[PDB]
Amino acid sequence: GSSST
Amino acid sequence: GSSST
Amino acid sequence: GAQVSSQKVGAHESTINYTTINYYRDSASNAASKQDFSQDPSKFTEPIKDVLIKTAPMLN
Amino acid sequence: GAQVSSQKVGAHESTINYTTINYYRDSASNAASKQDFSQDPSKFTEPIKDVLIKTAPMLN
Amino acid sequence: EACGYSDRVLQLTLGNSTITTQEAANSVVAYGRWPEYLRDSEANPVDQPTEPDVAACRFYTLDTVSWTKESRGWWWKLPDALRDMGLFGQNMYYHYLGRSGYTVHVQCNASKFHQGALGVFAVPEMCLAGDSNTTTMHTSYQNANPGEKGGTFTGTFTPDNNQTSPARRFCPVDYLLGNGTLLGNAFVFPHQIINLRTNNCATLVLPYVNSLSIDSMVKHNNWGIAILPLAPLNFASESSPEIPITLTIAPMCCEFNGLRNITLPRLQ
Amino acid sequence: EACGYSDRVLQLTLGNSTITTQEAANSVVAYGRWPEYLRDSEANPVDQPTEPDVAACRFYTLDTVSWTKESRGWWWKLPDALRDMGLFGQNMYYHYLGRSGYTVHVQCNASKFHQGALGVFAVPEMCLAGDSNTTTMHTSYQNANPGEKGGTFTGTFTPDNNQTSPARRFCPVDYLLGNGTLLGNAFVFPHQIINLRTNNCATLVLPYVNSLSIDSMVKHNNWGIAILPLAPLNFASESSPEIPITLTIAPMCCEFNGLRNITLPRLQ
Amino acid sequence: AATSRDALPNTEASGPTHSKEIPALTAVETGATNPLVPSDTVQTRHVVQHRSRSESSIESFFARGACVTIMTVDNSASTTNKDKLFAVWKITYKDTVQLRRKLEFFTYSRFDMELTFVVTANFTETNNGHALNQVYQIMYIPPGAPVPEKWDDYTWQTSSNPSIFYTYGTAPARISVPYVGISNAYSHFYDGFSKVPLKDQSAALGDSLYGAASLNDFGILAVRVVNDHNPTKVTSKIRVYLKPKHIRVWCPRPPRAVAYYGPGVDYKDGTLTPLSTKDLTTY
Ligand SMILES: CCCCCCCCCCCCC/C=C\[C@H](O)[C@H](N)CO
Ligand SMILES: *C(=O)CCCCCCCCCCCCC
Ligand SMILES: *C(=O)CCCCCCCCCCCCC
Repeated sequence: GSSST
Repeated sequence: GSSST
Repeated sequence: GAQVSSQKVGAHESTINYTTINYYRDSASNAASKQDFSQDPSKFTEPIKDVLIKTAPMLN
Repeated sequence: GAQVSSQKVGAHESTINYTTINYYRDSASNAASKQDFSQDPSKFTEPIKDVLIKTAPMLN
Repeated sequence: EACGYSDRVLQLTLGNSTITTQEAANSVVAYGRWPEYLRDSEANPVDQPTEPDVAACRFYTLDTVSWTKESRGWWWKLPDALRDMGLFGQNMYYHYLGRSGYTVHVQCNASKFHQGALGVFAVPEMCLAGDSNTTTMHTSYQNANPGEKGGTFTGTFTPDNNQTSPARRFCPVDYLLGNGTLLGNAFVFPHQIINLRTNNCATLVLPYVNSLSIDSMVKHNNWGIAILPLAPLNFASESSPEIPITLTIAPMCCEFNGLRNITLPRLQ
Repeated sequence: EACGYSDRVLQLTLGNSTITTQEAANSVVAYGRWPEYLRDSEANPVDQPTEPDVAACRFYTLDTVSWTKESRGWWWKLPDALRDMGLFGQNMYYHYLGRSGYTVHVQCNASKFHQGALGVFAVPEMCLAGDSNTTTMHTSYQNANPGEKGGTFTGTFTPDNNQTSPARRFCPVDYLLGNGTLLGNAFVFPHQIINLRTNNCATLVLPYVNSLSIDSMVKHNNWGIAILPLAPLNFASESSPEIPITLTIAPMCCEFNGLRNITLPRLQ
Repeated sequence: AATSRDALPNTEASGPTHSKEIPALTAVETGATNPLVPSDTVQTRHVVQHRSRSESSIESFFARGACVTIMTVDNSASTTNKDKLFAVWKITYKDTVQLRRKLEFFTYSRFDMELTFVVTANFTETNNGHALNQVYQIMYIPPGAPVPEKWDDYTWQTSSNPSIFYTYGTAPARISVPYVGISNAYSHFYDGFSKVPLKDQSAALGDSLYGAASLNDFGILAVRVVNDHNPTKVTSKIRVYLKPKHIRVWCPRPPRAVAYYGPGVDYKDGTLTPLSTKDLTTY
């Protein structure tokens, strides 16, 4: 879905 | 939606 | 319908991924996944009826 | 498979973000993240066997 | 230490050999990496390695050279300088592959009335420039590899003009570090300085460095040792002072792969 | 074994070397003792030993000799026969002390129509008799130590009569085992027989045997290999048959003490 | 965990001093650089440091495309003493100087290669006769694959070699290449030879170039105009731009101080004086 760094 | 391999 | 898979990362700068969406109804239109399998060579390298034990005499 | 990271905002008009999606299987095709690390210079600036204390005599 | 221990006084022991010094300026470990054997996760040739341990990882002393007012500098290559050193050299020429780290100990004492300073540099891949301006990359194997005598630097580039029978040797100009870069910057390489008022030796511990885990020691040199007078020798008012410089070097954690008959190189 | 395993078919692997055989008569381990490194409780020189492991503990093949109707026998000494064999020989001459065990594999094939039998004996301290009847114990170092060529037995004692310049060599008479004892009793030493109808090789695994834990390999030989025709070579009705005999020997568990400069012996 | 864009350390305020602590005295013989900061030798104020080293990270230092070669091709009628011109180039960063100098601050490197191709064409002769839009084929020929001898021979089929068919006047072409070295890193310097000269061998037979390792390190690019020829002549140039992405570097070196003179570290007489006159006591 989504990775958030 | 999404498949993840 | 998005497909998310991991890249095998070679030179480096967690798992890096990439996304794929099929745009067409016909599977023939799809790109190649390159997610392929391997198999043992045996059907070509050991096609003999009686299993070979390599430490044993091949002829007995 | 979207990757969301923050920008270091320089001139201004909360955290502003940007999105990245990898389109290819090979990590070599990817853009550079620029999310890089720093390290201490020591292996080049203090390569000595006995740790240097700067207030102390370097030779003792 | 209150029990006498000093940065200036060291003892090094490898195999059946010991070095003592009473005037060191600490010692250097190149890039902070101590020598190691090749790890399984980085291994490449699959045959059982040969590890000669104390038979080869011991201090070998090379031929002593002489430092004078006219000295421009000296150079050596590793493993080349050790190719004829006891069982290290034997193990080297019997195998296709070899890797090794080193303790390099440069020795030069004088007196409180002498002055001068040697920059001692260990350079990974110390490629040196040739003598020709009609051809590039043409220094012969024989001239590239002096063995223990090493070579020297010069203050002047002087091109080989015999085109019939070219010298095929290096022409390493000192302020260009023999490679077209400025000597004042050689301090980014692991180094020590023998400044005669301060210390009488330099000690460099070198890891095996290469773009491979193991390689041909006979085809390829991993490290270069360059010694240059940063401040010239001087003593009292003598016009012609001289003091000796001695190199003692020990292989460390060396291992060899690909055993066969011994290599007999064309060295002259 | 019901999966084919046989007493006659063996594979031996030491270092980068493998021997196969399809006609063995089992193999022998001398005095039931397999080779071992020197244990701390039996140790004597205190310096760190050199243990070359695969670099020296591998199969070396000596020069092939020829068996004929007139052959009286051949002999070799260990470690002498291996003194010029790769890194084993190097390690041997660089150190004062050395100890080693061995796998000895004697090779000799023929055909179902040939006949003959070689007794292959490994003798601890195989002292051989000299050629003189005016002097005793006078065989020179050079003649005592043939290196890989070995020596031979004779059916006749023939005394050296040149007193001006004595031959100073052995005169080893076959039925006296070259040492004044009867050959028929040599079977109390560890042995095998190559009887051509039965087998085409002999394999002897020898421990280091000595009255010391370690000794001078250059001054002293621990084992002697004696090969004698117990039943002579014969084939069809040929007057002059010949078949080759090859020795391949591997050092096992060898270690060396007392490293210095290399020994350069007077061998001629 | 410290990142390239993190701010550098704050200056801490510091006052007068009178002690046995001697930061200022040191000994460069040891091989170390004295790690001093202004508060070690002067009085300082507190400053909150905002500056970062973001633009000098190895990646940011190299994150630019650099021209490494110019290839010339034409689209002319092949005639008995001269054929239609196709170009062949041995891949390297050493034909130009700027990227070479930057890479050579280091001994070894690893990176993914981004190649961008800028293509330009022109008429060479006066006739008012025209040409139609050209398509170019850029074929990568890895060491071992057959090199083209003619603009139209069988090798341009490319069943296995990667090729780019570039259309004139469209966006500059671009492909990526993984780290393809046969070693664990690319060697910017190789102090050695590819052959050992043996004594039992002739000198000629044991000879090789100093500092060269694999003869054809990376192979060739072969470029051609795919179009048949026009009555009028058109010449084209393919400018190749190399950017090292995802890069790592080891063992720093002093930069090239005198002009490059070939693929090795050699230098030419007459080029060895980089420094200019300046008096010791003149600002
Ligand atoms: C259709 C276009 C395909 C282009 C394919 C190019 C593949 C070859 C990549 C070459 C890698 C060159 C790396 C640079 C040089 C080396 O670092 C040094 N000279 C030492 O190894
Ligand atoms: C599964 O695909 C659900 C998510 C949809 C994500 C956005 C799709 C991007 C545009 C695809 C257009 C359709 C192509 C025929
Ligand atoms: C993770 O990526 C799940 C969300 C998908 C978001 C839309 C993707 C946008 C189009 C990408 C096409 C695929 C590229 C090969």
